[PDB]
Amino acid sequence: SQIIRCKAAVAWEAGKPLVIEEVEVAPPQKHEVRIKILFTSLCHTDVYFWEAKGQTPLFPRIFGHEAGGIVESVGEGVTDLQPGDHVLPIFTGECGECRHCHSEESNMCDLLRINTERGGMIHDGESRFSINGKPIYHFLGTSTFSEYTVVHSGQVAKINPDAPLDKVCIVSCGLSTGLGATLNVAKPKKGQSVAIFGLGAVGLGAAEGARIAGASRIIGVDFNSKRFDQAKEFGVTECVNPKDHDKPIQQVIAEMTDGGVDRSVECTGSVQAMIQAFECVHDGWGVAVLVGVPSKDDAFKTHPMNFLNERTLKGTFFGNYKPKTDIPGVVEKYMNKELELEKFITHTVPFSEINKAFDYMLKGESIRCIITMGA
Amino acid sequence: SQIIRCKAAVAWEAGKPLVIEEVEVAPPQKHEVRIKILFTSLCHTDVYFWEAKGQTPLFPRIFGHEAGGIVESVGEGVTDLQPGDHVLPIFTGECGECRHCHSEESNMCDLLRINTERGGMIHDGESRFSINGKPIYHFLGTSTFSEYTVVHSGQVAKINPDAPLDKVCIVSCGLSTGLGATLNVAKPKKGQSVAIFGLGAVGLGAAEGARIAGASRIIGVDFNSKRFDQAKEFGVTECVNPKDHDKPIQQVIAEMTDGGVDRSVECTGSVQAMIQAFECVHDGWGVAVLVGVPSKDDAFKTHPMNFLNERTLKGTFFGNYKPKTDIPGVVEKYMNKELELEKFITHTVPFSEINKAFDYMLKGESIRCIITMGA
Ligand SMILES: [Zn+2]
Ligand SMILES: [Zn+2]
Ligand SMILES: [Zn+2]
Ligand SMILES: [Zn+2]
Repeated sequence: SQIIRCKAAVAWEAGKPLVIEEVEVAPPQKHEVRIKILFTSLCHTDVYFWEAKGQTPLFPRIFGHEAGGIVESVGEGVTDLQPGDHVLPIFTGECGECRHCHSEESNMCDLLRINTERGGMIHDGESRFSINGKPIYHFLGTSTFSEYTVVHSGQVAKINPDAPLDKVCIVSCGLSTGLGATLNVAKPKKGQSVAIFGLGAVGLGAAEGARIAGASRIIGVDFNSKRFDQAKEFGVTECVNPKDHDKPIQQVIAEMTDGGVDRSVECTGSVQAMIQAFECVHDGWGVAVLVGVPSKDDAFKTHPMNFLNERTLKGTFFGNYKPKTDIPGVVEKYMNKELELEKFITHTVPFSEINKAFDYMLKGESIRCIITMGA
Repeated sequence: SQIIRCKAAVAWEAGKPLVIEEVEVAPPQKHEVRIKILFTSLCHTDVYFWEAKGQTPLFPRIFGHEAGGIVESVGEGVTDLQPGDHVLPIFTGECGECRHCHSEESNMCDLLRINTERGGMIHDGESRFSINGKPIYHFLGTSTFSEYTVVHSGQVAKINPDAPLDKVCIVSCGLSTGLGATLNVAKPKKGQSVAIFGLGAVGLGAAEGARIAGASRIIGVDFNSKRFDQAKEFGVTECVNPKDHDKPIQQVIAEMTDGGVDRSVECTGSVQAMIQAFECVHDGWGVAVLVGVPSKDDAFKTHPMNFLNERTLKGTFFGNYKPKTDIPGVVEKYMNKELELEKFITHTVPFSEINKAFDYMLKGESIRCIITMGA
């Protein structure tokens, strides 16, 4: 295996438009695979680090972690993947042999769990991307905004080769995070009520999960009212904008539902929203689930009696899905027509116009925009 | 049915010794039962309201809610109890026909749930106790520090008539609160580790529950080191006094257990302890359970990532036991030799020396002191 010269969308500077560059992609080392990306999409997380909003900024960098592609080659020690396999790169991995992977409960692999600071590969700490002999840094070990990328095999989910990669690429992050938050963690029973804070891809995945679970009432909470109408296609039965009410939103929800919803799922990462999501569930049997990741360090706060009145608060990561074990199953759920993905896709652009996907997201116009390589 | 003249231990004034008085006990009204108390014990909750520490103080008052006795008569509409039945009064009830009672998850009856302010009966708002025509107020609808008391039937658990009332009287509050907090809510699997904050009756019930569940490691946390040795009889494998460590106790526990315990149970009601109990459980699969009731209004606070790292926080009330449905079953657990109650009993006094039970508790010398009527 040798070096590949291809196109990648490089971020040279925070908040500036990506530039299509010719980059060089080194061959995969031990336990790595090199993937030809066919379709990729944009997630709020790409945007957050591209703006360098909070974290330690790292540039130049190739973003992107939602994608579908085909294995071009594998490094030594790789046995579960071969050239030609259809795959989804995942931003967090499953080594399959650590304490967390062995557990039935957790998907937080000690080897391969999400790391937003890391710009190089595990094996040697180096980037496989370069331009004129200078490193272009990785993002989440996936960097899918490139015609070719290199990814640790534990972060590569082999899927059904008949599944259309331009649809199921969105399964690798946002949608599955919400879907699993509901189906694996909240676990609403048939007939129950659910409140969902946030109506982006995670929230709409959570709603979709509640619909699949047979929830009879699904209340969407978002500050942008223009997200409301489309939300009904995902099973949301009514939407509430906290701005239209003087009362705290948890009180509004509790009055709507004679004491509160049976389940809630907080998908925005706002701490105030976490607090509201917890307090809006019913006493006795209410269960709140946090999945949105916060940008601030503000503490979760609440009066202890809210708990002693028999509420439960659960946090989850990536919907408690195991990347390699479970995600292929999620693709099947779509193949077998339980899961409806098409409605998540509101836009499509060629790789050459990738910056448009940023525009659509920053304007709140899109759910997911599919970016198509080779055009 | 007519009026009974008997002895009761009356509190006339906050923090002052109880006085044995001759009181009059009116006959039971609709859905009420009148009980001859044979054995009763003291709980920290009696003491807290007797000192009038926080709540709205109400005097004169007859305290006591842990007891075993025999039904003397029943009011109209009572069908599940008859004179001669062996019973345990419970501080919180089960009407059996409200939304909370119908639920599989909750024991927070809409009709009969704990009320610490109420000095009279539900039916008419009046007390059945009097001295010289003046009311002596009820406590938790049980008031068991009297040779005879009147209690709503929903708060009266008929139990096995062969069970010794001078042992199983402690089953009606503290012990069962802890036992159930562990067995019904924490639900530790065989081999797991458990941290228990507080080594009073609730904590020792929680420990006993963890032992019964087959926990391999049970770590007791209490500020009073003299509670440690006796705790081993309850299954505690080691004890830790936060005062002997510079590090925060949740860090100490996490270092003892390679990341934290599998389960924790907070039994003191200290808010700081609730925070520590939550943070000391392991990421991925850790579950913390709050059951101790706070005396202050301080908020529970913690960094949200502690949740998103896949921790779970559960609050419970009375160990999630249904008073009438489950508590008789707990007595059987003792009859069938699964549950060991004798070790909870460290003292015994006659009703005439009831104030001694207060002394033993205030000196931290006792777990439970049995008070015996008729002497
Ligand atoms: Zn692993
Ligand atoms: Zn994402
Ligand atoms: Zn009820
Ligand atoms: Zn008590």
